[PDB]
Amino acid sequence: VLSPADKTNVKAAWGKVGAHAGEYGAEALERMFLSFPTTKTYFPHFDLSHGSAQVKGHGKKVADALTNAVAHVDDMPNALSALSDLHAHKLRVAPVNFKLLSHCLLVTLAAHLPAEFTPAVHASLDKFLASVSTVLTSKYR
Amino acid sequence: VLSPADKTNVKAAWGKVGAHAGEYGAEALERMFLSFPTTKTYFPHFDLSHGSAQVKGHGKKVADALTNAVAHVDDMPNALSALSDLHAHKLRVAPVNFKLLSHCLLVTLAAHLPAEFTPAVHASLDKFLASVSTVLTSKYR
Amino acid sequence: VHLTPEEKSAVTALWGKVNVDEVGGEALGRLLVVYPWTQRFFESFGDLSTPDAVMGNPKVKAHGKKVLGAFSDGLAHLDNLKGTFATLSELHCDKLHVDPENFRLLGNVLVCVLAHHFGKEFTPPVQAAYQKVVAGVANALAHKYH
Amino acid sequence: VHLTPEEKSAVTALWGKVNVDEVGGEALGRLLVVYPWTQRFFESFGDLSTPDAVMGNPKVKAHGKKVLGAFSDGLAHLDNLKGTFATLSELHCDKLHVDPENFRLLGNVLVCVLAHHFGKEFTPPVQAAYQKVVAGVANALAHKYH
Ligand code: HEM
Ligand code: HEM
Ligand code: HEM
Ligand code: HEM
Repeated sequence: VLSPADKTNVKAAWGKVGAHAGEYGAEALERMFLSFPTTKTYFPHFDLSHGSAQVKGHGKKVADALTNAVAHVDDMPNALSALSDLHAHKLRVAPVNFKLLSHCLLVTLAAHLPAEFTPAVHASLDKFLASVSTVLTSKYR
Repeated sequence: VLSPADKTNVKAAWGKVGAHAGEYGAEALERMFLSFPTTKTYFPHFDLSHGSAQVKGHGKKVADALTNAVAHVDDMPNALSALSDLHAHKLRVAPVNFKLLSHCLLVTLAAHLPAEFTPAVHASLDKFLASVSTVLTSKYR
Repeated sequence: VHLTPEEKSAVTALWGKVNVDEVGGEALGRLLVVYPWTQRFFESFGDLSTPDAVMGNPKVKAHGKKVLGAFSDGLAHLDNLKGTFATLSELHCDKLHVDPENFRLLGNVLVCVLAHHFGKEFTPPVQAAYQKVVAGVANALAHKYH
Repeated sequence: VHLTPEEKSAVTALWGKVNVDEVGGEALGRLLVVYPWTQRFFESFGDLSTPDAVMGNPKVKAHGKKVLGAFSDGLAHLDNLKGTFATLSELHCDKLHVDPENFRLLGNVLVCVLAHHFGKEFTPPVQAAYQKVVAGVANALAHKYH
């Protein structure tokens, strides 16, 4: 459930990403829409074309929710409370999509941080995303 | 994350099952070995034939772990601690198998309690099993 | 899908005894109730505010019969599920974009409905024969994702 | 699997540039590290006590090349992955009884290895072409479960 080593590996990863967070968050979404088309129906009103300002603005929102999650890693349930309510209750986002997006988030980092994406760090991040996804799907009505 | 209604529905289900718990736990395992053969490799030393005393004895062990989980529903992580360690660390039971077994546990109840297995109760139980499975897979080394 | 003679017997046997006017709405209804996110594809059916409201909904029961008609048909052509479900796959995948994994949930809910209704008759071995069928159909319905 | 001409181009292009002696052990190694439960099928490989011990293990690297040989071959026959992976499916399903879902994890770990190695070159569209391939192969390798 996120060992100390994982928290360290994730925190280190966050640091390297630095300000590129939003940009990389927008990239992971684009990657998901292209790789897993069915996820797109959750964004009918969004323009998902490359360079979309909406996808850009939204990738920044995702990035800030992940940073808030790490900044409060020991208690994500409480921190990600409003978002679990949002994704499960209102959006009705099925659980599988969180797996799809997490993978893209991991693929996005591997593609921007060859040095930090070691096997250990890859494993920690996967556990981090898995933990965040578990919270985001704890509120199914 | 297990509303009050779910706890009530699960507790009610537990009551109806009464002493048949062990028997039904052994039945769910048998159902899993037959329906999902790959799960069998986790029990190489077990005789999985129908009426196997080992499957019988083990279904009783599973049933007691689920009852302990409900008897301590508000804090399953701590209660199912030794079992998470056991299944993840030692046994290396992949996550998908928990889904396979939960389904069989649900199919087993539906087949023994037509009155209590309403749509609402089915949903609550599924959330209960999902919650227990989440704990059993929180300790992957 | 390839069912051995005994597996075919176990499925045809119980299936002949299924009330095609109710089992379908029951499995579809429970799906909507057990996996709430699936209601996103049925905003047009009306009141799905409660389990009783979902279970008693007319459109659910009406649509469940179709789904069921799809399984009966699947059973009628096991040695060839792809060609059989080709059209429903284009609809569910290309038009609907039904979240991957939903087809297996419904099969598994179907299995739960079968157990509830038949009880003792739905023996471990009988259930095993149906998990194969459900998996053959879910796989076939998802051929557009292959 | 059916890749459009542009998708084929994107995959053949990057793939021609892959170091077949390393990518395979890298994806297999990360799998063992990221999804620990998979080590249950490699108790014979030796020291898998640490990520570095897993990544540097000779048997892992040796076996990873085979797995990779399997993908290169898959790419060579996309319009027909079933017949191609038939034999590996009997082994992985009937002999090994590899937990359902493991094949997709490895494909996805493969994809992560490809991104790490190529970086900018592994564009969103390039990745999309590979998720199809990985899904075609994982589905084919699991035909004995169909
Ligand atoms: C780790 C994963 C994820 C995180 C941290 C996350 C984060 C966010 C955040 C912070 C918002 C902004 C909500 C607001 O404005 O208050 C949001 C909304 C939303 N998310 Fe996610 N999300 C994740 C995964 C998903 C997935 C997997 C889907 C579906 C494939 C999804 C679909 C949506 C949709 C459709 C909205 C509303 C967008 C709009 O209409 O403006 N999310 N998400
Ligand atoms: C809700 C689900 C489950 C519960 C509550 C559960 C419970 C138990 C319990 C209480 C034991 C006894 C351990 C001891 O003796 O201290 C055990 C052991 C074990 N479990 Fe589970 N288990 C579950 C699912 C699984 C699954 C899905 C698999 C693999 C398909 C699995 C494989 C095993 C094995 C192989 C053992 C050791 C048996 C032996 O060698 O004697 N368990 N489990
Ligand atoms: C494996 C189980 C499934 C089977 C066999 C199945 C079968 C059917 C059938 C026979 C139809 C009517 C086709 C027609 O009118 O031409 C249909 C329509 C539909 N299905 Fe499914 N279905 C399955 C799973 C799902 C799932 C999981 C969802 C998503 C929640 C879904 C969503 C829909 C919707 C929204 C329609 C309405 C289409 C329309 O009338 O325009 N189906 N299905
Ligand atoms: C989709 C990815 C996979 C591909 C393409 C693949 C490919 C291969 C190949 C080419 C071989 C050697 C076959 C031979 O020597 O005849 C093999 C063997 C083996 N694979 Fe995989 N494999 C995959 C996934 C997996 C997974 C997920 C596991 C389970 C953790 C697994 C476990 C094994 C084992 C234990 C062997 C050794 C068999 C032996 O030498 O007796 N494979 N695989």
